[PDB]
Amino acid sequence: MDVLYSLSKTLKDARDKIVEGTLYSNVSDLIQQFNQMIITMNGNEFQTGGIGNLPIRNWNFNFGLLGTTLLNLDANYVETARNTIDYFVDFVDNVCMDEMVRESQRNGIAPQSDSLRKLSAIKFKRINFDNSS
Amino acid sequence: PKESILKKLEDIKPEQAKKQTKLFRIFEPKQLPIYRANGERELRNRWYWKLKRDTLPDGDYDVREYFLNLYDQVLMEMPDYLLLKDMAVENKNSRDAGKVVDSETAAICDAIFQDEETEGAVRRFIAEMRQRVQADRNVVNYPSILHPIDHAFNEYFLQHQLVEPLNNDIIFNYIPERIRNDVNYILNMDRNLPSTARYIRPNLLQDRLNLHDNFESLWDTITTSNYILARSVVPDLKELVSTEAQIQKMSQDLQLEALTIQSETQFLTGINSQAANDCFKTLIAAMLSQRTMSLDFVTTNYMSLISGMWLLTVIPNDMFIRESLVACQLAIINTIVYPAFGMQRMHYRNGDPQTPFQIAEQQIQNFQVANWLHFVNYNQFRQVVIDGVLNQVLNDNIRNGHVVNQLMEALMQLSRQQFPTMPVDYKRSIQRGILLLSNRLGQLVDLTRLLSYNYETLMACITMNMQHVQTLTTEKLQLTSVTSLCMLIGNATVIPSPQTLFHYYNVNVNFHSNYNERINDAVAIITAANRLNLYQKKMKSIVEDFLKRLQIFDVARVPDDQMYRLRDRLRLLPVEIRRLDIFNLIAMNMEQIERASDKIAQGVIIAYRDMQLERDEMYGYVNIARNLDGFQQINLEELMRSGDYAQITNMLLNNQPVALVGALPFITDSSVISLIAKLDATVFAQIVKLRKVDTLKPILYKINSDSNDFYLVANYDWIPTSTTKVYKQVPQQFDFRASMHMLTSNLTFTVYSDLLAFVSADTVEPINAVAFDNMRIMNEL
Amino acid sequence: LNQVLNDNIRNGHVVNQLMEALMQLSRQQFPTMPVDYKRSIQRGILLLSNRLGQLVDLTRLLSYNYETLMACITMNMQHVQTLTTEKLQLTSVTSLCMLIGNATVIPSPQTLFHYYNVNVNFHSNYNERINDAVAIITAANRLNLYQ
Amino acid sequence: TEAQIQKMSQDLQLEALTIQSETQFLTGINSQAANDCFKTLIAAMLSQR
Repeated sequence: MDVLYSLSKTLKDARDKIVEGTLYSNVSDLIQQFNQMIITMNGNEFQTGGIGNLPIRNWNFNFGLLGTTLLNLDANYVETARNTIDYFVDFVDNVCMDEMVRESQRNGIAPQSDSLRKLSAIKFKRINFDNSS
Repeated sequence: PKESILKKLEDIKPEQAKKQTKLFRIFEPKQLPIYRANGERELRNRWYWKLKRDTLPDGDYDVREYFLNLYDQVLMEMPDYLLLKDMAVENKNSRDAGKVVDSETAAICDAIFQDEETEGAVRRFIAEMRQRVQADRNVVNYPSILHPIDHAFNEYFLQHQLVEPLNNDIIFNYIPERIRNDVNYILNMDRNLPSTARYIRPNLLQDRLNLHDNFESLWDTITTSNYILARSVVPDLKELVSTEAQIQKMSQDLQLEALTIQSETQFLTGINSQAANDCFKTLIAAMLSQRTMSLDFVTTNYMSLISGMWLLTVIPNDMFIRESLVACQLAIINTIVYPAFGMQRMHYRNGDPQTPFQIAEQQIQNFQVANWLHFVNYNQFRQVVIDGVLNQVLNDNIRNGHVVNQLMEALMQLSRQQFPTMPVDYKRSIQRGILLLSNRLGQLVDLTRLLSYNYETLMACITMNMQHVQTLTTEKLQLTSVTSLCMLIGNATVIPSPQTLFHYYNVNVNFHSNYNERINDAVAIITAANRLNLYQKKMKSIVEDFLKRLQIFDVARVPDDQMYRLRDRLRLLPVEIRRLDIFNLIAMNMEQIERASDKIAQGVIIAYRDMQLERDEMYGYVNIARNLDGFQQINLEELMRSGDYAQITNMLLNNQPVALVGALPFITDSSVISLIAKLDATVFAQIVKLRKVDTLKPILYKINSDSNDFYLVANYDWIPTSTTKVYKQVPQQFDFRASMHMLTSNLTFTVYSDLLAFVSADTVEPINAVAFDNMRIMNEL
Repeated sequence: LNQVLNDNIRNGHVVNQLMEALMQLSRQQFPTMPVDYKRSIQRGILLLSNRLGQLVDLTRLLSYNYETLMACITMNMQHVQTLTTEKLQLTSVTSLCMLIGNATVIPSPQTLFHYYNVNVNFHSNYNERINDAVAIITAANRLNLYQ
Repeated sequence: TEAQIQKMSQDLQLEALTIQSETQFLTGINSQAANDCFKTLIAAMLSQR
């Protein structure tokens, strides 16, 4: 749950902060967290949906890291960032729709979907970011 | 002695494939005189299983140390392959004149035949001992006479064999992929290798020890040897422009006034033809061995600073120690870049977490100069895994050569500047060097492409992890040599010849397979010494020998703590399945090899009641006990260790039934009167008087008809009776038809080391030598 | 009376924390130290922090020798700050750190008895002399001898 | 002692730094430094010196 908020906070900030022409020092601490996120999420596969008419989608993460060598972010960096962000946003959208749809009488505060039970490991704990909402 | 460091690594001489020529038997059949139910002689002799030789000592610690010696003897007699047809000899007497597997098996067959009482049922079975040859399946079988422990060793040595079949596709796949799909190299063959052709593939498992973690002094020696090796493989620069004809053009570009003491004479210092291919070799070889460099410059030579700008263009900043790097960046910044915009001298504090490039990236208003400064700031390798090994691959824009076009577009902005606080002679002094570099735009783009292509092609033959840690001693790089590499490169492409590519790959695979097989040896010996309770063995000798046999390390200069720390992180590793199966055989049959000899007895039972001597066939009458059941055991070895002798004193002063358990000698008493005279309890008073049980030497009786004065047994109806009973096990009979087995192998094959001796190699002419982007390296006119 | 260590020094387990605190100082970047002196002081800490077991065992041995020789003490072990001090060189401590092996030295029982012999002899001497002194003083004062 | 002095002199380098070269390495004495330190420590602890 903490890492799901962290994924969404980094994707929100990386849609906000990583824009065309912005200075690198404005985004120098966000690109390191987004690269830590890519490094953590590679090699892992997920499966979302499977209840009602929510379709089963399989998620595979094989992405390269973002560059840390620009002074002002040009449009190449923005386009490859928008690709990686759109894939992760679709992933977290389907994980959130897989988690809001499930429930349990026994212990409801625990994650119920398979994807969020897989994200609740300490392998994914280095995704974690600020919890400000 | 940088030429004897090279000799230690060019002469690794890979693991010689050991063919078996014997069988590794531990036991042997020996015939003993046998006795009747009453001690009289049965008329025959009977063959038994005995040890071939014993060096089983008395202390149980020495016994388990002897089986560790036996384990190392097995490891030194493990066949890498075998051919059973090369050790098989004929038995003299079969029907079809067959072949048994051994000269010793033939000796047993010729001793059981032509012996008077073998019995017919056996002599017919020797005549049926014949090999069986399937030539279609390439499978032969030879008759063998082996003990079940010995047959466990031999069946293991047959079945788990190292050879793997070979063809031309495997020598295609033995060459690494980055040369195999390279356009520049053409590889053909001359020999179709047959269907029966084998090889033993090397052990290319990566660093299980992680010497780069904490062994800084050992991994310094490793990166030194990899550096001296890779330096000898980087090719010589061919067809540089003439030195005395480049110094003339260099001295025409800047106008040398003969009377003015000026800073442009010192631009022309040390530009040689041998410093150029000194610099080329060390820039590639320090980046192949992942070995940190250290800059040497004078700060008045400004062409050194401009060639340092190009040096920090191409090569990442993490290849240098921070002192020489940050001092060079300081001199570059203070000299050329900050007087351009009229800024402060920048008092830069030693110990700033940010390098002078990393604050010139934020103090400077220009885009172009600062854009190139930010390329240099966070220039680093990508940590890549291709073909199982780590690589540390450069940036793409470095290996395009495009980043020189990024630098020069940032360099012709420092010529547009006016230098508002500095005199005009200083302005000429900077932009003469700027002109002096920017005359060679395409030449440096092509030099960067050549450096990166040779870097790729030569790290395409590295089989170890290129772990990027800052090394210890951090050898020298001069910027005068970088300057004489910036100038004097010219036209001719040089790429490494595939003979030297194959040689570099061969010596990498030789040292790596050496290193892994040594790890397997030492982890097996340390695990075998830990799993057999060797509490007095100091394991500095194992790790010391482990660094002896690695032919690089100065082992007399590695003291205790590093040897013992290698012991600490070496026994965390699992043993190779071969030596683990060997130790499993040793550990399950060691307890039977120990109990199957004379000059050892595994305990003494002193009861003070009258226990009758037991009959068996090969002694007549013994005080052999066969279990320690019903008696209070006392471990002899622990006793020897702690040195108490107060429990056994209080059990030998008064007469309590007691059981001294431990390996011991014995004497063989044979006479009957010396059993009628109670010599049993005599040999245990010396434990009470002198406090040692290393003297302890019990007695085993053989009351037989071969003894003197046996008639007391025969005439008086006397089942003989002794006070004590030593603890031995009875030898096993040599069942001939159950000890014979059939050993299974291939008939013929051949073993080929040096797989790369069959590949004939060629390269494309270096005018048309092509890079990764399907464009030529060095496409200059 | 006896001055004893705690059991963390006594079995040498405390060095497993000093080396944990030392290789914390080795992965520690210093904010404004020059990098050559910083790398030198981090590797100088790593000279110590790689002798984990070699110094756990050394402070087991030192404490065991202190144990076996504290048993033969027969006077009090009073801790009072003395006037003159026995000067210790820390160079000798660096020598003891970086040069110890794994060979156990314990006092042999003849030099373990001889220490007890000379302690009991000095204590016997001390008490018998004090008895003689209070005898002569009390006798000289009860016999009215004031010169 | 010689392998120990060379290891301590190559791990911590002093020809690159500048305070001095040698006086840092009066350490590696076999018996007049380590053994006498062992004696000094245990004798002071036993005598409460």
